[PDB]
Amino acid sequence: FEFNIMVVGQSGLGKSTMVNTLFKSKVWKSNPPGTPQTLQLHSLTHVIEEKGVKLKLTVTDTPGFGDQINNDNCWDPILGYINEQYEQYLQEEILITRQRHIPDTRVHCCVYFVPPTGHCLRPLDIEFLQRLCRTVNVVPVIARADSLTMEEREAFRRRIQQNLRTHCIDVYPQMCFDEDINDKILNSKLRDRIPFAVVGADQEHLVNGRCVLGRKTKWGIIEVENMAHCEFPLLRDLLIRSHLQDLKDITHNIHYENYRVIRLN
Ligand SMILES: Nc1nc2c(ncn2[C@@H]2O[C@H](COP(=O)(O)OP(=O)(O)NP(=O)(O)O)[C@@H](O)[C@H]2O)c(=O)[nH]1
Ligand SMILES: [Mg+2]
Repeated sequence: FEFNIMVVGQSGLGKSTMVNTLFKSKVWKSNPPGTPQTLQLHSLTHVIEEKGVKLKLTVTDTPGFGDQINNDNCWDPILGYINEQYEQYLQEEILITRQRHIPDTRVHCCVYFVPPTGHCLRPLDIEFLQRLCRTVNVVPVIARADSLTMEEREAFRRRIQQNLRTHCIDVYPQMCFDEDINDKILNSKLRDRIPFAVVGADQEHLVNGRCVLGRKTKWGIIEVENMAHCEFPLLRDLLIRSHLQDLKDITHNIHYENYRVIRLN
């Protein structure tokens, strides 16, 4: 069961740390055993399993942008990767016809990391998000959210949500794809919290008898899978549990078909 994720965002926002956090989550039956500034695109693939649901999960890690003087076209490698997977899938459909034998490398969701400035969406992130949402599912997150208080996280989230409407950035789950009243009720709860205020952690700690992922500070451990500490469980549950199939369905029937229709002509 193939599912492909990609992390995107400014350098130094915890993207690579979040990749390891996803694979090391204590909700999987078992975790794979065993980073600095990312210099190349690289994908990790591991068969993970939650109670009943087995997954071949791929997470593509990307070099961060926004450090040079001029960041024009810093979206090309990432957009290039996304369209390459659509191209491979289309060429496989042309050649072998039956999807049973086509490995699905298409990016089913992009997790876009927003700097926890507490202000509003930066023009560079707006430009990147507008280009990304045209071709792939995008779930934005407030990165390294432990640097904001709970109240600051919420106010920043509300401003980002306003910015997304102003610049017409339709992030996942898009309201136009709510197929039912049940979908509207469930997806409105998710849209209320997006962007999730996430914290990443690749280290495990023993806290009150529990082996948990966390960031150890002078004041204690920030437990990244604890809803009282951050909203990583919301991102994790969305991607792997509740909306995995919907993300793949939109990728196949909306984004990939848009690529297939255009390129075939
Ligand atoms: N406070 C805090 N620090 C974090 C968090 N996640 C990662 N960090 C720290 O932030 C730094 C950068 O982490 P990293 O994952 O390498 O960021 P990156 O986005 O992968 N960088 P790049 O794009 O340049 O590879 C490290 O010191 C890491 O320990 C987080 O949720 N909170
Ligand atoms: Mg990195």
